[PDB]
Amino acid sequence: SMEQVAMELRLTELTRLLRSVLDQLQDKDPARIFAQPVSLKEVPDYLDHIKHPMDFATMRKRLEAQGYKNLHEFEEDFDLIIDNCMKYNARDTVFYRAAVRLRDQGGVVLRQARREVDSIG
Ligand code: NA
Repeated sequence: SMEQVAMELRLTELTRLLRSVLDQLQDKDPARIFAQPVSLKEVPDYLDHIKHPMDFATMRKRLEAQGYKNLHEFEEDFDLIIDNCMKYNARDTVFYRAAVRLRDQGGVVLRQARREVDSIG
């Protein structure tokens, strides 16, 4: 149906916007602390601590399968990246501090992305 097609064109345009949002968010992580999943080989206890791991590569895989239906879903995953890190790592660490910075800087990007997703529909 043409209705189905038009919904698919909306999903695709959301996907394009979310890709640019994701690149912008990831530039706020020049150290690449959040680039890849935490390794269970190097933090073998990780999953006793953190129930839903997230990272930018996993977000990117989901994005390219057009797996985000809206901005809310994408933001939930970005938030898990931050929130996971701030629980596992202590306040005095380079990891926790990189999370705080990503959060603060990412908040600006997401503020306007929310207006672009509303605005362009
Ligand atoms: Na903690």
